Amino acid sequence: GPREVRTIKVFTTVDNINLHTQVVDMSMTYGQQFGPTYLDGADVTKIKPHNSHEGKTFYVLPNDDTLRVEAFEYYHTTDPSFLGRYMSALNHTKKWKYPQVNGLTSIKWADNNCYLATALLTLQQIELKFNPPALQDAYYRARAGEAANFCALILAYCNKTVGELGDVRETMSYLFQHANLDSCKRVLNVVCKTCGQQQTTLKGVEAVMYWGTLSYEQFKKGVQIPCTCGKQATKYLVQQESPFVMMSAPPAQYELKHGTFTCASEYTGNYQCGHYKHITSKETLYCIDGALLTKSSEYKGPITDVFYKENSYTTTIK
Ligand SMILES: [Zn+2]
Repeated sequence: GPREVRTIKVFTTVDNINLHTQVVDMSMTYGQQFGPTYLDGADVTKIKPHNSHEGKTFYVLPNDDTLRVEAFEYYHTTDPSFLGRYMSALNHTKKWKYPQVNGLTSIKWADNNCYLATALLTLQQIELKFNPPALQDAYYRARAGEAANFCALILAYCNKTVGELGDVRETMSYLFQHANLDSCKRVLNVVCKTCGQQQTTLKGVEAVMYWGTLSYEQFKKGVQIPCTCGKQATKYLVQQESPFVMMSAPPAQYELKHGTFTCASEYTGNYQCGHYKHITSKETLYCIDGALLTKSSEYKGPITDVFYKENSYTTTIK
C-alpha cells in the first residue's frame, strides 16, 4: 500500500452555532491548517491533532468569507482580533467561580475582576436588550449562573484583558453601545442669568449616562456647572424617557438610603489601585463584594456610580 496521511474529523466555528466539518492532517499543527485555533479557550495553534480531538469543535479566526459573515453577524465586530481576544479571556473566565449571592450571579474575586463582578450584578438589575446575538445569548446564560462566556465577551468588547484593572463606568459605556437604547431620550435645560437658556436633547447612551453628580434628585433640581461666561450656570433635567439612568462621579463619600435607588458601585482606595463593591437596595441594603455579602439598614462609603429605575419623567420647573 502507498504511504498516506493520517487524518481526523473536527468542526471549526466562530459562533459555536454554524459548525464546519474539517479533515485535519495529524502531522501538522492546527496553526498550519487553520491559523490560530482554540479548544474551549485554550490556544492549540502549536498543537498537532490528538486522537481524542475527533469530533470536537474548535474556534478559529474568521479568515474566509463564510466565517467573516458569521463572526460579523454574531458578535457585531469589525475587529479581526476579536475572536482571539475573546478566547484568550475565556481560557481564564471559565476557571472563575460564579456564586449566587442574594439571588444574583456574582463572581468570586480573581485577576482583579471586582469591576466585572459589580458590572455583572448591575446588568441583572436594569432592563437592557443587547443587539449582538453573542451578548444576548451569553447574558441569559449568565443569569442562569454560567457567566464565563458573558464575562469573556465583556472583556473582548471593552478591549480589556484578564487581570487588567477595570472601570465600571467605562465598562458600562462600552456595553451600552451594544444595547438597544433607541427609545431612550433625555432633554436638558441650561440656564445662565446672563446668556439665557438653551435646551439640549440626548438619545441613546448619552441619554442614560451622566458624569459629575450621583444624585438623580439633584439632577432634577439642577446642578451647578461652569458656563462659557465664567458664571456658574444651572443645568437641570427637563424630560427623561428610559428604563433606567446611571449617575456617575469621582469616588466621594455618599449616603445611600434604602428604596431611593436600585444599585450602586463603591470604589475604595486610590486612583486605579482600589477595589469595587456592589450595593443593591432590596428589603434592606446588601453589599455584594464578589462572593461576599453583608447587609445593613444604612450605607455610606466612597460611591462612584448609582443606578436608578425610570420610565417617564417630566419636570415641573417652569
Ligand atoms: Zn453665561
